[PDB]
Amino acid sequence: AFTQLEIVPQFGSPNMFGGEDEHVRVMFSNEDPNDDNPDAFPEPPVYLADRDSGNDCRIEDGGIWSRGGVFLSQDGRRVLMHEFSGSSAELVSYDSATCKVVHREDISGQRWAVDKDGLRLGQKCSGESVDSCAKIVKRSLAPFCQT
Amino acid sequence: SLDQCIVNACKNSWDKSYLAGTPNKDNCSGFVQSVAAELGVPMPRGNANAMVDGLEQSWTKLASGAEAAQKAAQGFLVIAGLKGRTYGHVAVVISGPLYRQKYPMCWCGSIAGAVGQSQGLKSVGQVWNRTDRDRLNYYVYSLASCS
Repeated sequence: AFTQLEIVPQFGSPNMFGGEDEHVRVMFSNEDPNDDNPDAFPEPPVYLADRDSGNDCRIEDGGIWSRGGVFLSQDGRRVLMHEFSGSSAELVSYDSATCKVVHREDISGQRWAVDKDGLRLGQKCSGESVDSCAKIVKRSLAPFCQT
Repeated sequence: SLDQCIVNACKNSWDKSYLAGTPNKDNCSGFVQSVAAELGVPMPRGNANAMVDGLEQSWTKLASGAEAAQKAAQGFLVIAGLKGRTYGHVAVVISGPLYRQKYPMCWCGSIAGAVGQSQGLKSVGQVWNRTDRDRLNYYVYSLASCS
């Protein structure tokens, strides 16, 4: 079960955007020279701190990370991430301890929303929100959670 | 500047809707169709994937995105484009500072979300991901637009 993580500036580390809960801290760096308040992170790495063991890893390669497309699992074992390229999109789930990819799924052309309930995927929309879609499909986040 | 006729064509084609229902800003192929129709520049038909196929046949292609900015600053319509597995992407290239000293500024709508969109504030390297951005093809129209 994933809960949304807000990604905000980290005072003390110039150009660092991140957030955390009891279990996991996620961090990007902003290499965009023009915007001091980005919405996306094209350039890796992504830093994941496993706050239980106190170790860290790095996601070294990856599609453009959506700020506020970041979700942490209840057990703290998984991190869910929205990653796009051009007009493609996908939801990737990573192992918070090893940074390994655990599940990938194409989401291209769909509008989307996740919460504790699951994943909602809509076609034929008329706005940014998935509730604007004439077709809405529920998909299980269990293969992302692996609990 | 000289490339103004194109930036104007972009700014106006943004809130338009080439495809009856879906707004241009949520459809990269629809936005390019609106810009080119304003400028009177013949465009291949179909989705982004079909358009790129179409450009590769008739339109001459440039060696680099740096060279794309050169043609763009000269008032030439320049389309950056990469074929997808199902959803390809296409963008208008405009003059201005190159991101990472390599990738040209752009205007494009995107079904991915606001993240994938650019109103001249993101380069093709901030729209396409790390892997993709180096596989882009840059196509230019034979004749000038603002001469």
